[PDB]
Amino acid sequence: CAWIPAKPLVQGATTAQPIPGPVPVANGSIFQSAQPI
Amino acid sequence: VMLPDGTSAYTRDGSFQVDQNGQLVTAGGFQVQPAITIPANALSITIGRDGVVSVTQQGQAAPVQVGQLNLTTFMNDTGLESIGENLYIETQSSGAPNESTPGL
Amino acid sequence: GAQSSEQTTLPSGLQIGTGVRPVATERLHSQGNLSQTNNSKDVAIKGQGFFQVMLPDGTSAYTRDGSFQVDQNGQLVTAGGFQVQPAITIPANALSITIGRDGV
Amino acid sequence: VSVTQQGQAAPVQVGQLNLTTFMNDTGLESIGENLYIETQSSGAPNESTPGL
Amino acid sequence: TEFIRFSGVVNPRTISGSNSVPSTQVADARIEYVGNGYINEAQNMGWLQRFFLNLSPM
Amino acid sequence: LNNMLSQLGITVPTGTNMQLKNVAAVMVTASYPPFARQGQTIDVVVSSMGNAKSLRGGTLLMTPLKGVDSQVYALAQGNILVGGVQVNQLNGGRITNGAIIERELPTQFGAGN
Amino acid sequence: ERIRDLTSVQGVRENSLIGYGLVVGLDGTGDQTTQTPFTTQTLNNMLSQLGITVPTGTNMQLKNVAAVMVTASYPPFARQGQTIDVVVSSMGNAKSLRGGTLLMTPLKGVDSQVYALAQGNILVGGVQVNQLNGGRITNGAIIERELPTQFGAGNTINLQLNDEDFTMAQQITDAINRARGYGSATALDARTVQVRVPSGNSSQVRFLADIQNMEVNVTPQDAKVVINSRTGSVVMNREVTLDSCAVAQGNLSVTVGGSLQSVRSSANLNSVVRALNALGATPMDLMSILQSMQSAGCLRAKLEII
Amino acid sequence: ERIRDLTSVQGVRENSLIGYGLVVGLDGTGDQTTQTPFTTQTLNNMLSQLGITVPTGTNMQLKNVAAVMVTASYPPFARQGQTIDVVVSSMGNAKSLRGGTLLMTPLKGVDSQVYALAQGNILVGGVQVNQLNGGRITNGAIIERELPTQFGAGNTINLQLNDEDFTMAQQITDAINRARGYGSATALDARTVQVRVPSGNSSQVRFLADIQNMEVNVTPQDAKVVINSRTGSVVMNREVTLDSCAVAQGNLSVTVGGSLQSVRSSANLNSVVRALNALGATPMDLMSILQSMQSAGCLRAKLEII
Amino acid sequence: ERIRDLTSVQGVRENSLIGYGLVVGLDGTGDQTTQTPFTTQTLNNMLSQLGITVPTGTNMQLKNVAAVMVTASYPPFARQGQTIDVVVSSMGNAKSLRGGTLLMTPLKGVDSQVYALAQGNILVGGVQVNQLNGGRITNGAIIERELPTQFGAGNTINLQLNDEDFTMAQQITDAINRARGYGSATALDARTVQVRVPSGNSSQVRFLADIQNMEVNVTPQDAKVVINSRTGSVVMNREVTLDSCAVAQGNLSVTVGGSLQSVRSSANLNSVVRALNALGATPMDLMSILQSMQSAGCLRAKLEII
Repeated sequence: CAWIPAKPLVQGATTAQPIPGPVPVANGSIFQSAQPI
Repeated sequence: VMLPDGTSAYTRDGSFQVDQNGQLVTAGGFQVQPAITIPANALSITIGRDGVVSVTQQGQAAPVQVGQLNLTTFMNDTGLESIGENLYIETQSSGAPNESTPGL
Repeated sequence: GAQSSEQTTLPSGLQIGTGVRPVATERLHSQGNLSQTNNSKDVAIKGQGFFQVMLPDGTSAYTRDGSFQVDQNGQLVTAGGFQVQPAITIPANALSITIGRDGV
Repeated sequence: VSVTQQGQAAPVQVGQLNLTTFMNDTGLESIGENLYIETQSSGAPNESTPGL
Repeated sequence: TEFIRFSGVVNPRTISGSNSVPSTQVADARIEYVGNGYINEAQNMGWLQRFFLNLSPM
Repeated sequence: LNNMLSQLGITVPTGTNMQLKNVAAVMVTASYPPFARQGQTIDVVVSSMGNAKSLRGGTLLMTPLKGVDSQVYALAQGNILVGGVQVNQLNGGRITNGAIIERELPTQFGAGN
Repeated sequence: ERIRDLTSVQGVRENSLIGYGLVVGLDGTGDQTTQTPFTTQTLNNMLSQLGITVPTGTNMQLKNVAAVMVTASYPPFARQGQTIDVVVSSMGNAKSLRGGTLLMTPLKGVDSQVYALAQGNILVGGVQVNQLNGGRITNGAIIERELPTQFGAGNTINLQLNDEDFTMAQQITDAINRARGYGSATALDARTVQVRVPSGNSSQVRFLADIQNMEVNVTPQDAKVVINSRTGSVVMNREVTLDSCAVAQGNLSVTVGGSLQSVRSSANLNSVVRALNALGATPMDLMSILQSMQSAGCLRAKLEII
Repeated sequence: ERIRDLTSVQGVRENSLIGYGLVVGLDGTGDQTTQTPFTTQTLNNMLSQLGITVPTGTNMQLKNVAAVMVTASYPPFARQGQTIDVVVSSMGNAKSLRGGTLLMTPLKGVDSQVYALAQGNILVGGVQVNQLNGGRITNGAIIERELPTQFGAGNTINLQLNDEDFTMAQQITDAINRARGYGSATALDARTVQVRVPSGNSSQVRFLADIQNMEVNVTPQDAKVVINSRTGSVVMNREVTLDSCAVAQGNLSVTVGGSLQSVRSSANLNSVVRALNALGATPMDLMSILQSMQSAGCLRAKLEII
Repeated sequence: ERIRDLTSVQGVRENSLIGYGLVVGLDGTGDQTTQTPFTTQTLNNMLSQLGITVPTGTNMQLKNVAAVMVTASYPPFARQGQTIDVVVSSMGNAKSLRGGTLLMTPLKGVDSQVYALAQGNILVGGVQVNQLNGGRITNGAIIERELPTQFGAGNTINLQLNDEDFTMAQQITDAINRARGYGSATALDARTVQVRVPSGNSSQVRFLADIQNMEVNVTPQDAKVVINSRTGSVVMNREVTLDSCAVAQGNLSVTVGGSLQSVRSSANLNSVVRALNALGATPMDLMSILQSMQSAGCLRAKLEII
């Protein structure tokens, strides 16, 4: 039957909430790093 | 005809065309006056002998009146100054243009 | 124009002119008259429309000549390896190919 | 003046070829090479687009 | 009546010119085009036919 | 140029002429000095990349200078200075104090004996 | 040498602002809108914002405007009401920006935030022709945002030295300690000097004002030679010394008796210059001679190509 | 130096106003309406507002009008009835705006609010030809809106220094304290001086009037050199000093005996100028010489390209 | 300086009036009706109003009329029967308006209300040719509406200062207080002075008449330099001072010995002018020199591009 429970192959959330980022350091520079990986 | 300078020329030629925007231009991209715009869905065009131009839309069973193509008479055809391109322009020898629908 | 005296106007000034420049060579697109080849690998058109083709460089050209062929790889070509757009591949295992008036 | 590329179906405009008109055409002097140069009797060149 | 509803997330850099963005450029694209009235009712299977489709062998 | 315009807030249609001659794509090279501080400035060298005829009075616009690790270590922006039969190089110029440092390299100086 | 002339404060720093704008007037010579689509689009956007909506399909072939990039230097401790100078550079194919006007362009930082607003009249120079596609506007930009700073907080301030040097840092620290109380300054590296200052913005400002104008002697930096190779320039430091050697270069020979001219050892810049001049050659030949000499030794300095 | 000449008040600030308008007359030389659709559309809008409705399909090929952008400087404490000067710049392809008239253009701020109304006659200059596509109208704009201000409220006023400097701030604070009572001023940073003033608009105005005309000495700012590279200009501060070095530049040689001219150490501007002149070269060569010299040291100043 | 010459009253204010009209006569040289449809339409409207109805389909190719815009300055306290001057500018493609006549054009304000009626004869100037597409009519407009005003009501009147200045406001307030009773005036900001006057139109008029002709000294305003860059004009205030510096500009050299001319410090305008003249250069070069000098300091004034 088509009503039997099934798990789609693309499991998990399909959305990602963007991270706000890091608060700037008041070092007098407009440029702010982003935690290089 | 309206020249790209905006000044008006006058041609006795009908080898007309439709450009990419659909206007009636005349063998060189000179727009006729008053502007006549062919709709993109038009399949056939006819110019009534009185000067009415009407196209055949797709689906619609009626050749809707899209424009009136009118002529211009000068008191003095001979005085026109020819500028080439099969065009003539007004000079005070010809007289002022008198624009009328064909026939009238 | 160019008034000679204060009261005369000198109609029809002297103009010599040159040249017969061919302004254009238009391509009158009328409906060609069909003929029966009794061959399946020729399809003709009635009315507006062109067959779109990816030229070897990727730029899409057009041809009103449905004298198609089938190449080694199953694709549809037009007299020189002109691959139709969008891609359609002909499998070898089919027997008869019919192209209905609705184009499918 | 515009040019057409291999495939691009819109003519990329490449430049404008302007004319220069003088108050006195005849005042110009020749230098050969089919070239005239501006002189005190010709007036300073007035640059213009053609047709205007 | 017909209801056309759209929902999604649009990056504010794919918007081109006259505040237009193709639906293919929108993430989380939820598109609904539903109808009401007897016109919409006529397109429903029917309880018995639906039951047979979901249960009847073959 | 289209990327910069889109970032600034202008989205040019993909299909367009865009035949400009007042700009030139360039590579900017800088020498990250030892013990570089965040607020300090360094000199940069700008070299034409494509077919630009000259960079006589050009302006370099906010180019990020990165190291071999792909990390942004400086930001370079300013006015190019180029020399005005031994003709000078008009496709390569120098900007004095044109780059401002952004990152500081950790060092072991002061540690050990 | 004054401390301000060779050192910079940690908290004091400049920033770069960039923006897009339009220049009107120009007596023609503007961008060719046919080849510069963004100019017409931006003009239409401005007109629509002002209240005029031009139809999408139109000619719009104008020549009195030019799309430009405006660059500004956000100064340290910038205040909201202050003004800064801006540089306007043509973006498309504009012929010139002689008497143009920059119209309300927002100057933003690397964070995409509007930090200034620039508007005014461009000034450009009126065979060495001036640059007519790049101009400067004095006080053309008014600041809008203020960058938070840590100045006045803490008890340590870092003086940063241009062209770092251990001797320079030691001299600066010694001068600061001698002028102020004992232990007032301490060198952290070849480029940083940490100075202890009392807490408080006013006290820190007074201490920095006292320190900046201090007189510190400049010790011998290094034997450095700079060769441009692009502007045909060669510069030698006062510390450059030349070792005895023989050099032979094309078309160069002893005045008198032939090639292979001798170069006497020179300890000072005057002797080095005299020996090199005696080894007569143009700057272009001198660059190659210096490169080969340094490769072979006989040149007690480091040469860099700029 | 007067405080007003090197400092600005926190509350006093200028704003930029922009607007669109039309210029009539011009004896021809106006915009080509065929290539400038917005001109005809705006003229039709004005005619319809006045009471004339031109049919949509018409030639409308006029040459006595030009679409222009009008820019104005909203002054601080602007009053409703006051007038300001405006700058009118051609927008389309107008040939000139010699004797044109600007007609009732609204000048708006960055918030899209009408802040002034501009109307009047354009004045333009009558081989260095003047700009005929840009003119100025004196008192051509009448203000309409007044910006609310905090002036007169609170007890602290911030004086902002152009070209911030710790020594300059300290000098300003010391002068203010000496002139007024003890603790009247305090430097907050290299660019801001907070001054305590009594509450009340009149009292604050009197205090500011007293402070502005004060005489404060200007201490040595910095050794700065400016190279235009676009107008062929080189400027050196009075504080610039030159270190001993040898410079070789193309086609430059000792007067007399060859290249590699010696540059003597110069402590003052006069000595620096004399040494550079002895090292004879045009300004274009001088720019490259200065760049290379600064790169190699021997130049106790910072050089900036403008 | 008189108070009237540097201050304006709050209630006294000018307004702008605009209108559309036609000019007849002109000995030809009128608008080309083929390219100016609105001219023929307006003429037909006028004829129909007068009692003549021209058929819609007609040639109507006239050349003795020109569509014009008429601008007027509604003066403060305008009376119904008074007359004002108007400016008539060609709208279409008219060649000239030499001896034309403006016919009964209504002049309206920004509220679309008819405030005047303009009719009369245009006067235009009869190689520097005069503007023949723009003329002036003296007393050509008669007012029709009167703007309500608050003058005579209340007890406070605001004097507004052109080119606001704290010192100027303080001087004006002090002069007013000295002339009148104690506390007669009080400065509210750098641009506004509130004066207490007795209730009543006559009393307020007498007080304003007394105040306007008062003599007030003008204190040093500011060190300001104005560069046109469009008319080739440079103007310097009497307060401008020059700091010692060296400037090198293209083709400029010491008279005598080369480039890099020295500029001596000048405290007064005479010294500044003499030093700049000694640094011989045309105004175009002087503009660039001043820009670079101000960028490098050495110029104790603010320079603005007009």
